[PDB]
Amino acid sequence: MLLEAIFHEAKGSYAYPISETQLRVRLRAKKGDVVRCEVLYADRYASPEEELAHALAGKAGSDERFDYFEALLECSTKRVKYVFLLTGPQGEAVYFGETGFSAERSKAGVFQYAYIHRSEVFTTPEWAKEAVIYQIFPERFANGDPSNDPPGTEQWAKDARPRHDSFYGGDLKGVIDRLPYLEELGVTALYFTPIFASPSHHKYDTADYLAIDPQFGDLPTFRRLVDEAHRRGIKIILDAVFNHAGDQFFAFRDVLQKGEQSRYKDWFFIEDFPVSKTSRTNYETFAVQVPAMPKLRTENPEVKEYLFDVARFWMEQGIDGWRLDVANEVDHAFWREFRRLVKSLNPDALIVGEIWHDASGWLMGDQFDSVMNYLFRESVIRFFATGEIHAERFDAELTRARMLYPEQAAQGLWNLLDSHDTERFLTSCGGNEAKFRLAVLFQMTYLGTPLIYYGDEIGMAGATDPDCRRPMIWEEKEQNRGLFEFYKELIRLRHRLASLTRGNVRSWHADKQANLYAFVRTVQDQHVGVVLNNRGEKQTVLLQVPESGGKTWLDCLTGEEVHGKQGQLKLTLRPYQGMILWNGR
Amino acid sequence: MLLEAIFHEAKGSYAYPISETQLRVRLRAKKGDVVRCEVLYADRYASPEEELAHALAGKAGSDERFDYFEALLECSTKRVKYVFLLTGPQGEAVYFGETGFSAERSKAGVFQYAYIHRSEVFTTPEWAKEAVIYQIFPERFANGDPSNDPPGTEQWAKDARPRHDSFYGGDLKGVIDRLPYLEELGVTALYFTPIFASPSHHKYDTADYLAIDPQFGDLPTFRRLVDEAHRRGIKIILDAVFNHAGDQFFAFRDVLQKGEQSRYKDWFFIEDFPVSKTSRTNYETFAVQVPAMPKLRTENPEVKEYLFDVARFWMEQGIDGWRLDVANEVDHAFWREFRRLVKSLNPDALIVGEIWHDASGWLMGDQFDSVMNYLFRESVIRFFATGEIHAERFDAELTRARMLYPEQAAQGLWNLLDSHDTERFLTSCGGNEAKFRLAVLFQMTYLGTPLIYYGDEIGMAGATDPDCRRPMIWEEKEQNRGLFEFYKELIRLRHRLASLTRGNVRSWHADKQANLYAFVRTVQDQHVGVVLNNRGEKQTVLLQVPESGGKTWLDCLTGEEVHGKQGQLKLTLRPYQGMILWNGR
Ligand SMILES: [Ca+2]
Ligand SMILES: [Ca+2]
Repeated sequence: MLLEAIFHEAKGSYAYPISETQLRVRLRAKKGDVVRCEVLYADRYASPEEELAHALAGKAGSDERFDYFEALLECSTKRVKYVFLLTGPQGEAVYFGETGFSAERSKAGVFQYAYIHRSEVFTTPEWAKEAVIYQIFPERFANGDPSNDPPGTEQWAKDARPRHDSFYGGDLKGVIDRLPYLEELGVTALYFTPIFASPSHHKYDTADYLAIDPQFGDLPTFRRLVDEAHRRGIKIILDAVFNHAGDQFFAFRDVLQKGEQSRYKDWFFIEDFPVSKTSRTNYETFAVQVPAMPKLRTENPEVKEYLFDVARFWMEQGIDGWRLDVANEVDHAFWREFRRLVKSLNPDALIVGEIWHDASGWLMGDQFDSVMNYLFRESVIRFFATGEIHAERFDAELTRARMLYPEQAAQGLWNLLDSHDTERFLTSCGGNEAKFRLAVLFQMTYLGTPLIYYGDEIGMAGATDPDCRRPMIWEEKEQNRGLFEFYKELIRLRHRLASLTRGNVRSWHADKQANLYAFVRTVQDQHVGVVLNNRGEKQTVLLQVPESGGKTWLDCLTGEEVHGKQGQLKLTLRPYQGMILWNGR
Repeated sequence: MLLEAIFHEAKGSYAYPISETQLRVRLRAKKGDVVRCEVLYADRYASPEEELAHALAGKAGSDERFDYFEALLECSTKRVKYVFLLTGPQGEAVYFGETGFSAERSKAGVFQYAYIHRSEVFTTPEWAKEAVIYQIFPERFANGDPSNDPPGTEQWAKDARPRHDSFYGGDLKGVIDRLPYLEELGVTALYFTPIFASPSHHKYDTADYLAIDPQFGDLPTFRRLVDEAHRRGIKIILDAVFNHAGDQFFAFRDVLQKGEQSRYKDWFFIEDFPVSKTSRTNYETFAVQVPAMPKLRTENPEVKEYLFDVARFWMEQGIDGWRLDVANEVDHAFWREFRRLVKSLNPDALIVGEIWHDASGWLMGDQFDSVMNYLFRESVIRFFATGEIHAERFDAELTRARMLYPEQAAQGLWNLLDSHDTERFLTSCGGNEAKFRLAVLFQMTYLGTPLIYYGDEIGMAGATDPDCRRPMIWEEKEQNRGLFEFYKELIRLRHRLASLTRGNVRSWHADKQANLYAFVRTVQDQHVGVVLNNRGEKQTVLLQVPESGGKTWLDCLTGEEVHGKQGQLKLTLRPYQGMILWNGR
């Protein structure tokens, strides 16, 4: 085999504990290069004469270029040393250890996970493990209070086409009045973009972190929303913009007024006084030259303490978690301490980050619980919407992403289809509902947390921002209730099948020609197979099904009963039809 | 080329800052697959059409199977996105980015280092970058006070052969009395194995963390050692055993007495009660069933606070650093907070760990400054002492180890030849002094911090523990002063040749037949080439020396001047001779 292509490291995403006495280990090798991967291990202080325990590393998956092997090590001493025994297609074997590769075990050396501390076991909120989150863009969801509308608010109608500076009056009172709707839909949590006091239309340039923006509501109303959502089994997640503040932030205005005499000049990154200009600025800001968004020096103990107080304040209001904005630009220590604070106040508070690149540095268990799965969105867009990639590529992309982080993170990644910053998925699908539905079916049965962008469930459409921010369609006759019932049904299924929320994922079938992809979700003895016919043609396929997993399945969407003959399952799917096969266990 | 063997990650040892505006990036590829590696980068918010910056990545080295390329990205904005352009032997142009490999730059995507915070720039003590440490085993270095000698103390003679339970009377006063000797040698720091109060001979089972063991001295004496050492330019490093305490430790004694009602039960890992008995252990200990060494629950904030107080106490006594014992079995948060405490009290205090496996998880810059370089010892033992490996293999092992961690850690790793737990290095060489000297010449000119085991500088020999712990030889007649002068000379050169303490390392020549290895240490315009003729034969070697780095060199050990002709340097080395060639810059 090709030894230079084989990889493992005793940490990060390749070695991490799932409990105090169990260590998961993963290894990658060029696809097809390794046929068998076994792990020989023992306590780090074990005598050189004792027998080593054995652990077979099953092939957890494979992407465009690699095969991924995964094993679980039982380490009652919480300390383990181990070496891999690798076998190729032609029977050639080799030991792989920290020292390197060798036909002799001793010369391969041994990898070591020094000690498994209970406090370092990646732990996430149980409720987030089976949640369906709904993204609320406040200004455009529901206008429950006309008296707080910004001046110049435009009419709330389906034919409305939003302009960058448009206003429709969406607010918290509206969300409250519409909680019955969200409850009927079945969402378990609401995620809000920024809602704190700000002079702009977007609110990403915070003026007051301790107040709800007047156009959206106030503290008493927010408290009411939290309470009303909670009794309906709906949690509240707020967006925290801690990387930078608005130029109206008390600390910044003070600096603008006193210059180098400000007690807060060091809460920011200023090059030289006086501090200001139009399109030009002597201080660091979000992105490039954004005057209204001065970057905060979170490394400053005072800044950090202040933001922590902000976090305490909202959590005292009863919120259930945070979505962090531009989190990759605030330091790690802040995030490690943020987590300690947050979890001490509420062990079930969720911490989600938004990083548009490999987020492994924030997903080891000491910082965020998860991040936005932009990779999922990209794979779903190109597979279901644009048709730029086929089923096998879709499979590879999905798998590569899956292997990026420890299972505790991957399990809670927010899998979005779109956002207030993208065109709506329906529009990406060129208005084709059959394509849109297949994507939703996949979204609701795949590994991760489904995130619904407001209005998508009733068939809203729209080009990218600001056209994706049209006012929510509330007139029942103008909503797509067929789609709505589809989401509701899929959501009910996700909650009834433990596999869909807490199961692992394995590719079941991938055909680039028929463009059919199938995968299986598994937990204990339960298996739920999902078959996706992503083609505008009726197609027949033969899936492999060794009798050990069962020989009878029920399509949870139609009630049809299918049977495997001699370890094979023949299926005929209608155009863009998706089946959710439950093995009855 | 083998794409599955190419590696990089935007963190850890492959992407890290050396300053607030400079990011070092490294890439690994199968040896020979890549002949040219360039990096195209820009600010993360740069417009798609803006011109990308260029940085050529020079080949930093090669080990058994891979080439390692390194580049320095200039990032004024402290935010950077980048993609590699790899050129193969046949001129194939391959782009490599977060997305993957592609012939098109856009499809390869881009790696991203979101933000460079000054607090995350790995920083180590300046004095430690050019230090020469001396390991003192207190019981055997010098007996300055017989009144504290334990009963049964044996004769202090060169012909003494220690037994497991022998006693010779070494103490702190002794060290003070011998400071003139240590100052002459030129050592800048003293590292002590455990010296706190303990009932055993070894003292790894701590009875009182706040007291010097009576047989070694008292607090007033320790203070005198700190002050006297300091005025001699010698710092003091203590061994901290925070993973476990002794069964005589007050908290544990209390647990053994009050059991379930003990205020300190959660300070340890207790299975059941009664707390203990002879030959039976119901509590976790260091290693396996070591009743005298109960593991401390450093995750317990009370234990943490107590150990931190211990650290505060000794630092108040003016010590300059800590060598951690069994550090990999104490949690990371404890080490991160420990570093924060230590550096806040004394930014120049050093923190060294002892981990017998990849220690990258502790060498990112937020925990330890360095660790013991056991890989260095293994390589020099096989290359210089036993002859198990040749020059090219030696080159490989060195290079591989060098690429394990960020440069700030590699630069300060403790390069030891032996220890109180191993046979003496001279003995490893079978008493061959010529071999011993070449290894020391190497130790004193290589990347890292030279650690001298007490007595090696005057020719002491010995089998492994306890024979390596013989009474220091203080009779000038019995000391190998020739060797002593050799050590003094090398330490002197190390101090005046900046490239030897702060320069990078680059293999210059490696030949498995002649068993000759040469490397170059570089800092700015200064180059110091070390040529090691590790063979019992006078040999001639032709080294490549492109005129850009100089045409004339001075061998700092002989005063011999050598000249290059047409980009080549002809050298003739005697058996086991080493040359230290300074380019006069
Ligand atoms: Ca309103
Ligand atoms: Ca004594």
